[PDB]
Amino acid sequence: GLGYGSWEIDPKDLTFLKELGTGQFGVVKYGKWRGQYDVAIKMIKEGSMSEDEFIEEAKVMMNLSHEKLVQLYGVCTKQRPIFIITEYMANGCLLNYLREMRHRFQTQQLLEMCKDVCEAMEYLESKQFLHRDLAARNCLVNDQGVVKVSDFGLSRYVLDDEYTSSVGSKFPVRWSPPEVLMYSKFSSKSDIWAFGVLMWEIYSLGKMPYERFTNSETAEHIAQGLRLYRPHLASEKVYTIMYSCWHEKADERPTFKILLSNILDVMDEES
Ligand SMILES: *CCC(=O)N1C[C@@H]2C[C@H]1CN2c1ccc(C(N)=O)c(Oc2ccc(Oc3ccccc3)cc2)n1
Repeated sequence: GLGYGSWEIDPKDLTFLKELGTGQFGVVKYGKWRGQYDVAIKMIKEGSMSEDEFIEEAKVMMNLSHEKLVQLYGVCTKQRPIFIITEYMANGCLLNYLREMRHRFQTQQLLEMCKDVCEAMEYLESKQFLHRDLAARNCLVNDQGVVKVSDFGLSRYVLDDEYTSSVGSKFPVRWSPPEVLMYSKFSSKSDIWAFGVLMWEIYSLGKMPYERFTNSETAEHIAQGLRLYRPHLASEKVYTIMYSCWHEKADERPTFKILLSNILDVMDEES
């Protein structure tokens, strides 16, 4: 009411129920809004974020809307540091879900997870919005088994320098094309490279990419023109789609619209 804009939530309307995860970035909890509506609540650690820049960007993020993209409900900012409030995802992080061997996945279930992520990325590309850190650790799973894309654009507002340039000890070297590692050249085509590495994580049941190499050794392998090889659960046609994302020339890599068409054609033939 009085005092709050359309992007602002009053924290007095929240009830807290159970913890969901905890890290250097903060803690995440399950709760209710005005008694009845399921939410997740991310509590940002003091000193970790450029907060006034993030609040201006949240206004734009509120107007993004797609079934396969995690929905932002609003932010709490009158009491630094802030809360970020989103839709609830009961089955948690995609990386941990893939590593549970009890699920005994069929290959048709693995291809449907790839299609969910590709639809979300086609929508972001149509709005000229870059992810900048796409990976299995940044996707979530709901009560019905549907995968959605999370943490979109968030790396722009993080203050710890070990995470922010190619040299840093926490930069995503294993998800980066040659022109990022050599020159810091980010574009639509660096998100396309990262999507190919995510398909390799899904078909490998959550293995670390380049599993016997350090970050330093991975950067050298890539610059010399060498690549990941075929997971045992991927057919020849599926491997051809992930490999097309890794061309040395950025301009010869596909768009997200073309990748979606390739994935639907293989679903029809392998059905
Ligand atoms: C493998 C990663 C992992 O273990 N995580 C990610 C975070 C912390 C821990 C579990 N987890 C998590 C679980 C469930 C939810 C949920 N919605 O039910 C969740 O919710 C989030 C995630 C990210 C947020 O921040 C954000 C910023 C920008 C754009 C979108 C979202 C907010 C809530 N996290």
